[PDB]
Amino acid sequence: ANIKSAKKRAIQSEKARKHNASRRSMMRTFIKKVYAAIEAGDKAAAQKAFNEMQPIVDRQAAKGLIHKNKAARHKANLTAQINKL
Amino acid sequence: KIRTLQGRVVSDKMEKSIVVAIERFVKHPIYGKFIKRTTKLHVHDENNECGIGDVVEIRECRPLSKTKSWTLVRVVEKAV
Amino acid sequence: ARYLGPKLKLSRREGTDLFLKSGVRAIDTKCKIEQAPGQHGARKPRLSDYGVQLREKQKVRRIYGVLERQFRNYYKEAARLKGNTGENLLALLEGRLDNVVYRMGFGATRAEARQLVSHKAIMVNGRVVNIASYQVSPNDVVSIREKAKKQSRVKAALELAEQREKPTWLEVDAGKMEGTFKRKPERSDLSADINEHLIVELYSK
Amino acid sequence: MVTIRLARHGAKKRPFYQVVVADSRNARNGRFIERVGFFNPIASEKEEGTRLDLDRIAHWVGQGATISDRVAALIKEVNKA
RNA sequence: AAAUUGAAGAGUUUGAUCAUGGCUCAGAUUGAACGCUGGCGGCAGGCCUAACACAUGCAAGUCGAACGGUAACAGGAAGAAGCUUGCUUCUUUGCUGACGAGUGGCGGACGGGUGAGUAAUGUCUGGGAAACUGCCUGAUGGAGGGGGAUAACUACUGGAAACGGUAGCUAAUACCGCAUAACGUCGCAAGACCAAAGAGGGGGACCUUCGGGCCUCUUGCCAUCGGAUGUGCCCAGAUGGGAUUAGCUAGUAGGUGGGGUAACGGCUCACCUAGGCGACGAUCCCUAGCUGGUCUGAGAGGAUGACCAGCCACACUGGAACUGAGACACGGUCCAGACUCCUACGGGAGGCAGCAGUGGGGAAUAUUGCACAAUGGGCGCAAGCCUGAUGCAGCCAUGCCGCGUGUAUGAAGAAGGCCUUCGGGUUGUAAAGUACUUUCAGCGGGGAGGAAGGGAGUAAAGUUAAUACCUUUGCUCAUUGACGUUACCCGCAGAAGAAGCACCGGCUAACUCCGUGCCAGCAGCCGCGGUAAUACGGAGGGUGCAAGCGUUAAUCGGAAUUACUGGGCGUAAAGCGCACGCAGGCGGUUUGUUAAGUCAGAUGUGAAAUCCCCGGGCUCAACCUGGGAACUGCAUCUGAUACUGGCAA
Ligand SMILES: [Mg+2]
Ligand SMILES: [Mg+2]
Ligand SMILES: [Mg+2]
Ligand SMILES: [Mg+2]
Ligand SMILES: [Mg+2]
Ligand SMILES: [Mg+2]
Ligand SMILES: [Mg+2]
Ligand SMILES: [Mg+2]
Ligand SMILES: [Mg+2]
Ligand SMILES: [Mg+2]
Ligand SMILES: [Mg+2]
Ligand SMILES: [Mg+2]
Ligand SMILES: [Mg+2]
Ligand SMILES: [Mg+2]
Ligand SMILES: [Mg+2]
Ligand SMILES: [Mg+2]
Ligand SMILES: [Mg+2]
Ligand SMILES: [Mg+2]
Ligand SMILES: [Mg+2]
Ligand SMILES: [Mg+2]
Ligand SMILES: [Mg+2]
Ligand SMILES: [Mg+2]
Ligand SMILES: [Mg+2]
Ligand SMILES: [Mg+2]
Ligand SMILES: [Mg+2]
Ligand SMILES: [Mg+2]
Ligand SMILES: [Mg+2]
Ligand SMILES: [Mg+2]
Ligand SMILES: [Mg+2]
Ligand SMILES: [Mg+2]
Ligand SMILES: [Mg+2]
Ligand SMILES: [Mg+2]
Ligand SMILES: [Mg+2]
Ligand SMILES: [Mg+2]
Ligand SMILES: [Mg+2]
Ligand SMILES: [Mg+2]
Ligand SMILES: [Mg+2]
Ligand SMILES: [Mg+2]
Ligand SMILES: [Mg+2]
Ligand SMILES: [Mg+2]
Ligand SMILES: [Mg+2]
Ligand SMILES: [Mg+2]
Ligand SMILES: [Mg+2]
Ligand SMILES: [Mg+2]
Ligand SMILES: [Mg+2]
Ligand SMILES: [Mg+2]
Ligand SMILES: [Mg+2]
Ligand SMILES: [Mg+2]
Repeated sequence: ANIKSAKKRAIQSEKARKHNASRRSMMRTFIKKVYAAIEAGDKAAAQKAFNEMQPIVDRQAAKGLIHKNKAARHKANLTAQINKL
Repeated sequence: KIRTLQGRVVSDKMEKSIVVAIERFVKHPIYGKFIKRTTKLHVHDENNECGIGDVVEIRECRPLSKTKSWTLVRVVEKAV
Repeated sequence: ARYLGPKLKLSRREGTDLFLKSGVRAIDTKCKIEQAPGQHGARKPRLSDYGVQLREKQKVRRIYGVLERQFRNYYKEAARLKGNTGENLLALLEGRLDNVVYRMGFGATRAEARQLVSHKAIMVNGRVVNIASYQVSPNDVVSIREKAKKQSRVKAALELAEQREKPTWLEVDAGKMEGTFKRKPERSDLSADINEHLIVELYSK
Repeated sequence: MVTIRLARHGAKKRPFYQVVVADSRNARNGRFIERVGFFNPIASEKEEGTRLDLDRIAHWVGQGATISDRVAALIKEVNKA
């Protein structure tokens, strides 16, 4: 790093990396909850996990960590898998 | 008024798909002679309504697989 | 560049007069025009088709003062222009500023006209020209400048021009030291001793 | 930003600008979309130094193409006639 | 109207001739190199080899109109000032102009360089759908109320350094909830859910806790639908050589169902089919960035892709990922390896295939120059800052173009040299002499243009309660050029400071003499030289070019000597030893129909630049530039049906 702008962006891309990783893990936790409740055979716990997960995913998409096209795919796939029970 | 191509069918062993041996009449750039440079493709065959040695008409659609980019619209001259 | 060597030598080599001198005296009275220069003169050279084409091209080059690099460009321009390539080359050569000055009579020799143009004693349409190869356009006016309008050489040039034949395509007013280029010269208005067909065949070899 | 600017050409000490519409990312004398008029700052009299296409420039200014200071000055000058 | 107008051969096989056939040459070019010489100017060009290794200086910074803060500086309200009774001290004081450092927004993925790799994941042409898109712009709306902490800072402390660690406080357009939910997401629907940030300027009192409330203007923020631009993906054709590379492929071809990307897709996974490519060249090997274009060639063609422009790949080597709208990122971050550097020996730093510049390689390619004064780019409301992009300067005859190194007279045909038959001739109007001119270079002086804008004001309109602030329109004022001692113009004196190279037997234009003797030597081919050499070396003379002239390397032409245009196979080289025959190539005659090839028109595109035509401007030209033609092509549509082909009789 020979530029002060590069030195500053080096830690700007690390603090942001930590925050984005934390938020991504938080969202993937609820995604895993929904996916684990789907195959168990229940239709109420999976639906409750879907309602717990959807606002978080929508908020992350609005903030820009993920894309609304990915959020829609996740929601549609989870709803399609739930509706088959 | 949709761009389509017509050609024979060579293979139907693949599941829900066929191949088309498109034939044309191309003039040689140097010697000025007309030749027949064929072109092979992979065409989606939903319902398997085709056969070997049959004439088919195809249409360019979204890529269904790695080698698929065309789909058929009808079948004509179902010769056996 | 320019040729600074003898001129009667080139005239003898070409076998005819090339009008590189003032013309006060004759050619025989100044040199031996019938004898080629060098120890091996006094015998008529026996040349081939390539030799005669080269001599025909060199005669024009030495008459007009042009070199090979500037004459090949003129030939290319003549070939590019529509019509007779040989006539267009002659018209372009006659359109040179020094040639126009020589024809009008403001210079006794074409070399003198070139020197005047270089030394900036000639203006075209009120604007001075410092190039001896300026291409003259129809309806142009070439006049002598006031700083050099009182030259004994510049008046003896007119005194010799009046003795010489007058150009039809030009006009001149000796009192005002001015001339007008009316039209582009034609083939009939030039000399008949130049076979221009020997230059096209030489350059297309 | 898609912009309208002046790409420079010609010999040294005798420049000649062409008013072209191009992306600001691209280079000056590099890539462009449309060429609209020219400009010769050293042009003499009885010789046009501006042949801008006002209709075409407006077609891009209505889509979002911004105008540089020199382009705006040339537009004002050509409108002052 | 014009956009083209375009074709040379010669020498050598043989006692001699014809034919076939091989070799060489005259020609045009280069990012060229070497020898000799060397006046100037203008526009262009300048590591083709070691993608070899780099010392040194710059190349990406900006914003106080985002927020805490004043480490420097100047302007201070106040007071501690030596007192001179105003001031050349100096604590304190961020209140002011501004600002080191830091948080934060933006920019870093553009601009610039290289062509190692890639023969196809690349490039060109023409079609598309299954996608995204900051800054730009149009429309519809919203923009409510809260919080916990981190820097900078303080104290301590580790380490040689680089670089950190601990305890504590504070700010926002940083962060997170949270409030609402639409033409947004999900789904058949019902219904569920996701957003914000404020900042600056000026004012009348209704208010003020005296900071500001409240009004207006500007700017800024969030959601959606759009537009333009840019980016990603797919198909068809075209884009090198080798068959002494004939068999390749098991995530391989496809399908079903999950997962995944902004998006389709074996992109990935689990299972099921045994398929898929290939003689129209799969696979493998070697070389190579591609195109617009350039050279040659009249033309089809051949060679090539330097400088200008577009596309792709890369940044010491091999891989990786994050932030980010947009990189798997030249001057961003990890890790491994080689090469250097610092070291207190525990440990750390670096990547010129950026602009100059160093060493080495090679035949060889330049100055650690000035400037942001223009056009752009980044930041900023703007002023303004940075910019080795760019505009310019320096070197090089490397290429193109232009000018000059004087013009006229001047026979006693001066002198001298050379030749000679000894009469003479050549150098030779050439020199000298005589009158004149002074372009270029030098001296002096004058002097455009590249400059449009910006700032300070003023008047009007818009604007609002508002003659306030702000935008626009005009007008006035002092200005903003590295080039630059500019281009350009006028006087000074004086021909003064300015011509060389190659060749002279034929091809090919240009001959005599002297030294030599198959010795020295020339050479592109025929060849020359063995005592009169126009061929070796020198002199005189002559020829061709010209500040260039010769030599060498490469391409094309001539080479109709790879012949599609444009050739041959009885005897020069060329008919398989002969038959059958698959694929393939071609195909008798009539009608009807389809209209694929073909033929006509139209539309879109075929970037710009380049070639050409008609013009225009640098004192002409080179050079630049306006318009047009052209880019022979491709896709679609409208038709024609004579021929080939598809179908029927
Ligand atoms: Mg580091
Ligand atoms: Mg020259
Ligand atoms: Mg013989
Ligand atoms: Mg021959
Ligand atoms: Mg360095
Ligand atoms: Mg600061
Ligand atoms: Mg290249
Ligand atoms: Mg925010
Ligand atoms: Mg909410
Ligand atoms: Mg809020
Ligand atoms: Mg599998
Ligand atoms: Mg799926
Ligand atoms: Mg799938
Ligand atoms: Mg390569
Ligand atoms: Mg030919
Ligand atoms: Mg090529
Ligand atoms: Mg390197
Ligand atoms: Mg790497
Ligand atoms: Mg991201
Ligand atoms: Mg890359
Ligand atoms: Mg970078
Ligand atoms: Mg990198
Ligand atoms: Mg670097
Ligand atoms: Mg360099
Ligand atoms: Mg060196
Ligand atoms: Mg060396
Ligand atoms: Mg600038
Ligand atoms: Mg700097
Ligand atoms: Mg004598
Ligand atoms: Mg001068
Ligand atoms: Mg000026
Ligand atoms: Mg001869
Ligand atoms: Mg010789
Ligand atoms: Mg002898
Ligand atoms: Mg000799
Ligand atoms: Mg001599
Ligand atoms: Mg040929
Ligand atoms: Mg033959
Ligand atoms: Mg024989
Ligand atoms: Mg034979
Ligand atoms: Mg036989
Ligand atoms: Mg027939
Ligand atoms: Mg047809
Ligand atoms: Mg047509
Ligand atoms: Mg002109
Ligand atoms: Mg074009
Ligand atoms: Mg028929
Ligand atoms: Mg047939």
